[PDB]
Amino acid sequence: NLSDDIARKRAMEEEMERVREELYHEEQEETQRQKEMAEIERQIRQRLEL
Amino acid sequence: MRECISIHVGQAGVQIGNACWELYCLEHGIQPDGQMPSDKTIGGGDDSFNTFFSETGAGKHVPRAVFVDLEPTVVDEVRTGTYRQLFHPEQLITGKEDAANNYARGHYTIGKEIVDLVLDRIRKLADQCTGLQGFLIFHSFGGGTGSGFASLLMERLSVDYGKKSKLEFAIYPAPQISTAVVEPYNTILTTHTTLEHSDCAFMVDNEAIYDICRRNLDIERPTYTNLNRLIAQIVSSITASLRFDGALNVDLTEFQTNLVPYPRIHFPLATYAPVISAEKAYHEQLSVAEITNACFEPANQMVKCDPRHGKYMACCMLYRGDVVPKDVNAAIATIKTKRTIQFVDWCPTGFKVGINYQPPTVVPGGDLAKVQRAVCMLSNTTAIAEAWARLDHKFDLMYAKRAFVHWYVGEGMEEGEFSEAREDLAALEKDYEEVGV
Amino acid sequence: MRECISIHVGQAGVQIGNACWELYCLEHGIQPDGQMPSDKTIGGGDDSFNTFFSETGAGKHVPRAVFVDLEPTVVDEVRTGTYRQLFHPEQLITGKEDAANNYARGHYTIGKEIVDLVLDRIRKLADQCTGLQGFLIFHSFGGGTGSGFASLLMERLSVDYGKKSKLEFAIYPAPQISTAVVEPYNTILTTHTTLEHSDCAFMVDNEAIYDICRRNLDIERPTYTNLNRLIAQIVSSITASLRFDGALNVDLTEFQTNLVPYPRIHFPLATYAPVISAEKAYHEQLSVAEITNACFEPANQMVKCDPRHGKYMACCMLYRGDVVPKDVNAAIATIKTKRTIQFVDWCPTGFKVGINYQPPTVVPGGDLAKVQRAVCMLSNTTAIAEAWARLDHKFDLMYAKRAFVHWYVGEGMEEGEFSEAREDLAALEKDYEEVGV
Amino acid sequence: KDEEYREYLHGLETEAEYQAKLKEALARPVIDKAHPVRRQHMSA
Amino acid sequence: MSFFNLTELGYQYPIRAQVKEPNSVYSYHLANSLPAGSYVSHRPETAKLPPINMHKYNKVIEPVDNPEHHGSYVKFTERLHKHTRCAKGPNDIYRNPVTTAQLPGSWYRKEVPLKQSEPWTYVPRHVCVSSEMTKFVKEMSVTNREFSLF
Amino acid sequence: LETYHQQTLYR
Amino acid sequence: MREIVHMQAGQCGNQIGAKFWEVISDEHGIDPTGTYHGDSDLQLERINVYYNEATGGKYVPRAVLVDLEPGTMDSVRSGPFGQIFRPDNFVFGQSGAGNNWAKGHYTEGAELVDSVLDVVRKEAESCDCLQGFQLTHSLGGGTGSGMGTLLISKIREEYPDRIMNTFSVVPSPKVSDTVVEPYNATLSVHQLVENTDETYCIDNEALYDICFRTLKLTTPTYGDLNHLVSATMSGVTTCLRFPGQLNADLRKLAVNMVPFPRLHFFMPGFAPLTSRGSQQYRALTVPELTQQMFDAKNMMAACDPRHGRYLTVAAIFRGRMSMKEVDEQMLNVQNKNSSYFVEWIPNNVKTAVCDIPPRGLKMSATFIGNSTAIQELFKRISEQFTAMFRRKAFLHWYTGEGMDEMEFTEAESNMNDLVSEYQQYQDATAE
Ligand SMILES: Nc1nc2c(ncn2[C@@H]2O[C@H](COP(=O)(O)OP(=O)(O)OP(=O)(O)O)[C@@H](O)[C@H]2O)c(=O)[nH]1
Ligand SMILES: Nc1nc2c(ncn2[C@@H]2O[C@H](COP(=O)(O)OP(=O)(O)OP(=O)(O)O)[C@@H](O)[C@H]2O)c(=O)[nH]1
Ligand SMILES: Nc1nc2c(ncn2[C@@H]2O[C@H](COP(=O)(O)OP(=O)(O)O)[C@@H](O)[C@H]2O)c(=O)[nH]1
Ligand SMILES: [Mg+2]
Ligand SMILES: [Mg+2]
Repeated sequence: NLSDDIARKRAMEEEMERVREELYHEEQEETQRQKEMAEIERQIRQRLEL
Repeated sequence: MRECISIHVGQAGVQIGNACWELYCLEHGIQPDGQMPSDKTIGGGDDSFNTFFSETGAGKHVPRAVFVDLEPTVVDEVRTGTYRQLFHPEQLITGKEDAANNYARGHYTIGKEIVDLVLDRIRKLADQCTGLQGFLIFHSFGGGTGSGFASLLMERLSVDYGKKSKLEFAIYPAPQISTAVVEPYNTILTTHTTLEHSDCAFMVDNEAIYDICRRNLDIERPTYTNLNRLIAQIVSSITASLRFDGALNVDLTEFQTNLVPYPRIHFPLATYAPVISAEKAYHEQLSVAEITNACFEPANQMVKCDPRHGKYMACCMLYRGDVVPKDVNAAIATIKTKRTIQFVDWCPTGFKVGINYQPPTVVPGGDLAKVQRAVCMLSNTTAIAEAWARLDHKFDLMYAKRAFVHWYVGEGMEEGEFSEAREDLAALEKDYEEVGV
Repeated sequence: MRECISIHVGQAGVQIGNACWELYCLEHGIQPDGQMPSDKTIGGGDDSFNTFFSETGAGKHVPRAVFVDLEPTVVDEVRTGTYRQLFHPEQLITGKEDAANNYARGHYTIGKEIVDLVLDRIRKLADQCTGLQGFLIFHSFGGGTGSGFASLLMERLSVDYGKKSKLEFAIYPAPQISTAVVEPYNTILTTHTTLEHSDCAFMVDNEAIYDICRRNLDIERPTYTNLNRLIAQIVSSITASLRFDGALNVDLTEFQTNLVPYPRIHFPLATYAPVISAEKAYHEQLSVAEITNACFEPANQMVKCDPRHGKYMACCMLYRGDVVPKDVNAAIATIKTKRTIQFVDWCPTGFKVGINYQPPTVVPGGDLAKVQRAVCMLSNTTAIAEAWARLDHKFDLMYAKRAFVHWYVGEGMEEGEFSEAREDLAALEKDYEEVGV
Repeated sequence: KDEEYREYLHGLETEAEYQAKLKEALARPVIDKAHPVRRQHMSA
Repeated sequence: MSFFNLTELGYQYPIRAQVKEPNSVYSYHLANSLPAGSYVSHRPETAKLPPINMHKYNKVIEPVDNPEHHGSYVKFTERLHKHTRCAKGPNDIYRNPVTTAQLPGSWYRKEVPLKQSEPWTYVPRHVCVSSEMTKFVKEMSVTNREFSLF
Repeated sequence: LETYHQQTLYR
Repeated sequence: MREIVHMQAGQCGNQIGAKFWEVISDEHGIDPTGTYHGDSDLQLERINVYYNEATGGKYVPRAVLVDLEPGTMDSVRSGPFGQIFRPDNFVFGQSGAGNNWAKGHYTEGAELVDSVLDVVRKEAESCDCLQGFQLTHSLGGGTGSGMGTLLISKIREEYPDRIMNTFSVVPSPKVSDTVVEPYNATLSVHQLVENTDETYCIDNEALYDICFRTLKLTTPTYGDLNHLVSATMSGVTTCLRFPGQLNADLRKLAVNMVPFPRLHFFMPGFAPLTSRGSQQYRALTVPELTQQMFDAKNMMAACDPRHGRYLTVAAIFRGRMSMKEVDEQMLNVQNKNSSYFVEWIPNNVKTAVCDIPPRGLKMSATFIGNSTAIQELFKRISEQFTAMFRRKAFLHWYTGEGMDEMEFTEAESNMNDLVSEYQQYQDATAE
């Protein structure tokens, strides 16, 4: 029982950190992906204004 | 009753303590918060936990440990982690600044300001305990706190406590593969001050732990977690004779008077060696002859050093589990009739054995398998002189051009004390050669 | 206590070992996960498994085999197949670079990189083995690992183990059916160096097993699975007297001293009967005389060559099932009074009879019929001079203008080894004709 | 003899699949590159 | 399809053909080409009668994350080095075997014993029981080496 | 073959 | 854990190997993005032979795209399975082709071979075993016969113990498309002779004859030829990637085929190759597969076998089949056609069998042969070269760009001696 308690705590901590860095990586990818359209919209607007 | 105080010094001592007190609590049944689990274990009475724990009356067991680290970044992990409600808060002592891999900084400037507090805590633990067996100082020669403050503690404590056996577990730097750069300086400085005060200094080398858990455990990516887990298994196999009832009980006084022939040769090698993964363990017998033959192998010494090119002083076998002394005697007889294992001429009787009925405890999330038999092999061997000579070579071709010396001089060390440390270790080499011839 | 170590080297050796350990597990009751179910059946203390299966005490049996190949593509299929949790994972020795069909490659450069680990595993397994009856070494003469590494392994074993029964099971090349191109080169090279190190050199010919499986198995398209199942039945019939009690038992020590007359003429031919299917087993009597007459038949020889143009030096007869000795004696007297089976003149007595009560155990999905009587006949005839003559006729024809020799001489083997092997096997042929005259 | 028949039906099903994809490719009325003048003419 | 659209010559997915639980399939709908408003002329290749309800033909295989290994050869390699064999066997993750090396051991059903599943394969074992002194010598000679009783 | 049979029954 | 490093160069090599990656990716169960979508472990045991794993489950291939002009790289990216190559091994020049072997070998080609070797060194000592290399190219261009030969020379010098093969789309008199093709082929065979381990030389006109014949392909274009070459590649290398009854890697094939060091010029072939109208009129069995193997219609390197004698011939079968049937067919072919085989080499057919068939076929086979008739193409290319170099053909480009005529004479001599070496064993008697 004492071993199973510690195993439960380690499993919960591992799951909580795994979901965490998954969120960080995927949010970073989302921000870069949005910046990709932002750059080309800036270029199109600059060309039209010029 | 048969209790022993555990001082952990430095990051390399604190992490070993974190991997060790977990195993102690899981072996003795105490929960991470210092309590018996839901008062269901309590049906009778026992003093098995009395060695490393002490009752506070109601339900609480505090450990006889003192965690010291000058930088406050690994002690706070203990003070905020799962084992927060186990340690007494005044035990987990920490400082403000860092020794910064400097023996002089850890021994003369920052070590001189917290030594009184840690000695007062040691005094309180000694007054609390009834009859002391000794101390276990878990540290690394390394650099910084583990070299300076550990040596300062073992000076100011050996002047205060009398003889009072002072076992010292030391993480020894590798032959080639080391972390810091002033590690030769710190090792040469700490061996001068940890020679007349230590009683038995168990060497552990990170390269040997990596190689052993890479070959036997099949772990291609090991770390300090596995390293300190194996060291925790070593200290459990050592202190199981004190804690639990066995056929032959071998305590600290047995360790000194059976492993220290002369009062300078007290640097043994600890090899815990029924180490095996959970996949290979189910396909093996793991019997007494196999586990004794595993220790007397150059690929299983837990210091990176071949015992074939050398001679044994004395040997200590510690068996745990359903092990019989007569298969033990058959194994020792086969070892003695074997030719590869070479002893000295002046020690015909060179074995001390301790049989214990307690099986090895298993930690969840670990890699060692649930075995029914364990053996810890403590060897005093002439072969450690090659490691001492390698550290002398590393010290010599840095002190030739005075590299990294102004740091120690500014922190407070005199220039010549390096030369007395080198002369002391050269005398240690001459002592090993004279006793090995 | 009688027990043997099986070394399966090469792709052919590993696949024969798979189809052989399947048969051993099926006839000893051990399930593929290694656990004997028992279930309190009619078994009353069975110990027949401890000739092939070690016993670590959990209910799990592990076999005494090493599956070695210098290419991972078949050892990995063993590791991922049905019999995955059976063998010791450190006894699935595999290499990195594939040794091509090249005796020099299998013997000299990359052969001497894994041989030490194989020897260490065999040393540990034989240290586990109490009384070692012998080694059963399974390979092919086609080349690479089965010809180079097998010869190197036998060269090392004959040095460090001594006079131990090294039974060998070779897949000899067919007269006209072939897969590789340098098979005469590899067979000529490996005969010269397995002549002085193998006690028995059992032959199996793929074309002969093909014609058997197409003629009396009624299998139009046989495969390596059927071939290795038949070889598995042959080797199980050979080795079952070590495991199951019989009326008169013969083991690996009487085995050689009854089969091999002279220290070079040690090339037995093993044939099995009945190899009939169930469709034709439903309409037969299957008496001992019938099965012996089927054994002594030119169309049933497995090393294919007509034995009517040869002399029988010795015949080892192995009977399994409800076999009484009077029918054995009557059948042997009948085939001795037959004028075709003529024995060599220095041999009025030339049969070694071994009776065993255990019948063959049918493998579901197999090809052989379940039978209550079986005879495995083991000839030592002079008809193998024809096979050696065909092998030399291929070898000198290939070597007459140095075809494929550049691979060997760039790998490291010198030019003189081909000539040495050719003269050695010519000496073997003149020994065969001077013993047949 | 059942598994060889299952192979035969998988062949026939892939024949039907190829015919359906071929009909869709005879459809898809844009023909690949479809130069932007023709593309905007078809769009408007 | 696949090889030159020769079609009726075997399986297009030779491994996925014999698998007990294959991967889930995605019935995709392609974004065609033209925008939401345009007239489409019936080309003289199709018919005024409707097209095939192309549901079993527009297919694409998406990966599944089994807990054995997460579709990753590197994790497969440290599992192989750790010698952790897979849980489900080749008799379970497949149908009747693909490779011919899986034929040794294809009759093994984990849930039922062989004797109960088919009774015609029962062979009564004839084994001699080991006596007391033979058991004594056998258990002692493993543990010790310098001891021998006649 | 269901959908084409609908127009087969239609005409 | 063996591996193969792919080193496609030139336009022809880039197109063929791109088709090869498309053929092998869905065979290993890899989508065009690069994510593993296979179900079993028979797919994901030997991914490392041709792929490297990246973080996120992506599997980049193990190819070094080599060229000297942009546009082939853009076509590779725009094609399907194009967004799977790493955009760092895309090494390419910015001046261009011109079918000049000097432009591919000595000048501005040679200032890019350093970058190619740097990429190959990264991608070679990135792993553990490094079994060998494949290179796909055409012997009729500046960036296929210059870059290819320079790469083979440098890498044979650097790693002189591995297996290292070329695929070599040879020229042809009919279907030629380039006038300096005899110059490039004769001047590059000189480098392929002493620096390769084996060359699987492939004829465009033979591929066209396959398309016109039994495939019955009305409009072949330049994709189905690369599909055929890719099928031969997969059939050759399938024994490294999948388990089999009898496995034989590239070094095993090299040992059991080439008897003497300057004889490694093999003739690829594939079976079955049927028509869509005849797909259901003949069962796919082992003897029919063997017959279509040994048919000259399925030979994609010209060289009609009847005008020559086979040396060592290897057949690599794929699919579930019986070794008895395979071996007796291999015996019966040799016994029936005893005239068209080497008398001083018995049993000269190297048989390999892999259990896993390719996609779309219940069984298949790959022919390679060290036939004597391969001297025909070298004879005709040497004939065109000696007809051109006689009255000083297109040569001012090569000489002003930096070669001497001694190189041309040396290449012609070192091709004619190879022709004589193959001609030697066409009528040599045993005893
Ligand atoms: N086995 C093991 N060794 C460690 C661990 N942490 C550090 N070490 C060893 O300690 C050496 C570095 O010296 P430290 O012990 O970290 O220095 P310190 O005692 O923390 O004192 P400072 O210099 O002030 O940091 C390294 O060479 C390591 O070998 C650990 O967690 N396990
Ligand atoms: N009876 C039988 N013979 C086999 C089997 N597999 C291969 N062979 C024989 O082996 C020959 C091919 O050489 P191999 O034995 O595979 O070569 P090897 O000893 O495994 O060494 P490598 O070259 O490294 O593969 C063929 O001619 C076959 O006759 C098998 O499963 N059963
Ligand atoms: N089989 C095949 N041949 C090709 C392909 N592309 C070009 N070729 C042939 O290559 C010859 C021209 O060589 P080229 O590829 O331009 O060489 P490069 O300039 O170095 O790339 C032509 O005669 C074509 O027949 C292809 O994709 N497949
Ligand atoms: Mg610190
Ligand atoms: Mg092999």
